[PDB]
Amino acid sequence: KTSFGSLKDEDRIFTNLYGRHDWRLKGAQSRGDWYKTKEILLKGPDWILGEVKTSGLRGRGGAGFPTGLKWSFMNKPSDGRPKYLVVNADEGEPGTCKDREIIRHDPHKLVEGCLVGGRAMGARAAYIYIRGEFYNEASNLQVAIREAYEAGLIGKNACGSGYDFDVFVVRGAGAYICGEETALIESIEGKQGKPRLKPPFPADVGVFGCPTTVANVETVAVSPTICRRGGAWFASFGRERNSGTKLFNISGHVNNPCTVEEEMSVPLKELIEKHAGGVTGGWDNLLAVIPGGSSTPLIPKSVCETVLMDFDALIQAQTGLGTAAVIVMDRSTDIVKAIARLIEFYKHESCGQCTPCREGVDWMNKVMARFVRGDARPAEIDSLWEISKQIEGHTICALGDGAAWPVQGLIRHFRPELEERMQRFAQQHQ
Amino acid sequence: ALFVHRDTPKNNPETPFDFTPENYKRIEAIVKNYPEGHKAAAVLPVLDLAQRQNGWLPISAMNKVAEILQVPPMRVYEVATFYTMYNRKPVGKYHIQVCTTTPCMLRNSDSILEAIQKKLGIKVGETTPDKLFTLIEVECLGACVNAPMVQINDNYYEDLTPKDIEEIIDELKAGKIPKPGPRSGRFSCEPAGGLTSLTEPPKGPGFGVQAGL
Amino acid sequence: GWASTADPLSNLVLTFSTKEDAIAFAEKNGWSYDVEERKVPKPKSKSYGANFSWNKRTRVSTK
Ligand SMILES: NC(=O)C1=CN([C@@H]2O[C@H](COP(=O)(O)OP(=O)(O)OC[C@H]3O[C@@H](n4cnc5c(N)ncnc54)[C@H](O)[C@@H]3O)[C@@H](O)[C@H]2O)C=CC1
Ligand SMILES: Cc1cc2nc3c(=O)[nH]c(=O)nc-3n(C[C@H](O)[C@H](O)[C@H](O)COP(=O)(O)O)c2cc1C
Ligand code: SF4
Ligand code: FES
Repeated sequence: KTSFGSLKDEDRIFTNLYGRHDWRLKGAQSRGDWYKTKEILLKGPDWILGEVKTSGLRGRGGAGFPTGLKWSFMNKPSDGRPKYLVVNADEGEPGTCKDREIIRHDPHKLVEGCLVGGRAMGARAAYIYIRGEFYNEASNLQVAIREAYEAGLIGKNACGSGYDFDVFVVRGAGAYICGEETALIESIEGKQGKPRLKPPFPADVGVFGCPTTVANVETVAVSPTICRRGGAWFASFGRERNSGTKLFNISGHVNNPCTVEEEMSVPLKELIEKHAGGVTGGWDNLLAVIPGGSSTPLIPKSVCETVLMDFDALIQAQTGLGTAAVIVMDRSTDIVKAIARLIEFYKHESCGQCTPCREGVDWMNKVMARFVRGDARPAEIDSLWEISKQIEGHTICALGDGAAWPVQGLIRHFRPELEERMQRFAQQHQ
Repeated sequence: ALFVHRDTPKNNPETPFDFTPENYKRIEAIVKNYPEGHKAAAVLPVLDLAQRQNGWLPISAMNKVAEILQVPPMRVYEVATFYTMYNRKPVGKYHIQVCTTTPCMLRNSDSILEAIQKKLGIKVGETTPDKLFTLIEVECLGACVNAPMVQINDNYYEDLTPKDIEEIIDELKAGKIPKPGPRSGRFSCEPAGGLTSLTEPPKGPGFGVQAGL
Repeated sequence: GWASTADPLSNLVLTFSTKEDAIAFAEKNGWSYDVEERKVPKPKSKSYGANFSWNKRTRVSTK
């Protein structure tokens, strides 16, 4: 196919996304959930991983790793230790609230995804790490898990298969760095949420020292629909190596911010003008677009017109898809203040274990505050770029890269505004 | 905003504190939830339970959590200081947290803040004289498509106007609990100007399952 | 109360590449010598995964 977008309503995986049906077991089973799951559990982990590999499903957390290879990293014999599948539901990334809607409205899809993923790698039990502030969503998930346990779907002889399974929920304590998989693994174990170094990878040494596979909410909940509908159906959408459907959160200076399921290769402008109502003041009132939240650099209107919102095309556009969160800023926005607020958010949310992030994020916060006040020199700006090059690639986890990227994008795409601001401050105050 | 404890008369290790027996049963359920030999993994939830017994964490729940779980108290100190959910100071009965990250700052959360100062007469991090409300500024709470937004205790109030949050304050002053949902024309996350998708009925079970399942 | 001394050899430090030339130089000038062998540290076996064991005491308490 050449023109993408405009996903059909019958091909949308996440039905009852807006909460227009019942979220309990009766509403879940009347929409197509928990159908022939016993055959899925009986056909074998190799068959399940083959169906995942045929679909071409990639990591929806924000890194875009192939889910088939990562899930096949556990296809090894047991060594006297159990195996665990952990579903990441921290949701600390600004601009992204799709997994909150998935948990609050369709929890049984997530539970069936946990069971299918646990059988797919021989996991003894599943843990779900939810945010501390998501008390009502955690309570809804607990109600759904209790109704699944009481109906014999999971527990002893789960879904009439002979392979037992347990699903747990562990509530967080309000930390963004706990969204990282190794910091999440450490936070489950009662330690502080500080990430580990890889190697050892979590597939070898994870939670409690046992083998552990950490996966996003939507890349887990899609898997029952992958195993039921088929590999070719899920691989038909989008370009090659970018297959599937994605939940896009459009927010910012838009008339109707929302969360919408769409095909992968939908253009940005078409998606905004169709599923969100367009930018206030017209499309020509657009100034900047953040494509996937705080972990990717912004792009201007000159490139946003003809860009494709998948991994490869946005990587070619010197940015990243990330969590697919379209933040929109129009021409009436002080984007220096927006990047300063983003860097201050990173300053307030940083685990501080490894020193380059721990010092350079506060350094960037001070430099951005001086830039907002305009008390800066032009020769400082390139130095700031060099500071980013001392953070990107020298950190334990990827929060340092996610801190260096928005400043690099802001400099690269809006240097004349920064020079104008500092020249204006120098002309006025001196 | 301090990470060192000083021995105050209100907050001392000799302050009386204990779990209720129902809280002890919940603590034992949380302990049984985890594998044997790793009871320290129950440090994070059980201490949370202690907050739900008090609303704030003195330095007696830290030592108590260390006593039941047989962990050193300094690990409990590290856990309670690393995370921002634990109130290590006595907060009010209603804990207002306003989000001011970029997707919420773009949709004018500053008007909501200025309404809070102009209504209650306290600064950020300042308490009311009757210890009923405490206003703090927080990061993103995962309600970005419903910006602007605040949270109170465990409830979310999204798509707020200054008049709406003032009315929320007066309704809380009457003692009634508000409705934790978006206050605009939308319900949870749908577009306000009609539904873009999901208007067709769901297709039910058995829709296009692969052969040989 | 300055440090008044009487030894002229109190600040004599000589550097040799290995032991045998030092012994030869010490016996060449008739100086009776005490020789101490070098103490090479043992090559340890450092594992980062040992802090995250499952059935061992090497589980760290904090990081
Ligand atoms: N979803 C969200 O809320 C947020 C997402 N992100 C995104 O998260 C990403 C950073 O996270 P990571 O998962 O660490 O990125 P990536 O560098 O690590 O790796 C992707 C996945 O592949 C696995 N992997 C790669 N090579 C492996 C190997 N040889 N053996 C075993 N496993 C291997 C990793 O364990 C990981 O689960 C960024 O792309 C960032 O944009 C960032 C912030 C928030
Ligand atoms: C600082 C940081 C925060 C992250 N936060 C989340 C998160 O909140 N939710 C999530 O699913 N992934 C988050 N990730 C990505 C995870 O490392 C990992 O990609 C995810 O748990 C599973 O990835 P997958 O989609 O390939 O299975 C974060 C990564 C980093 C570096
Ligand atoms: S980059 Fe920052 S958040 Fe990540 S491990 Fe280092 S100090 Fe912690
Ligand atoms: S930016 Fe405010 S809820 Fe996410």
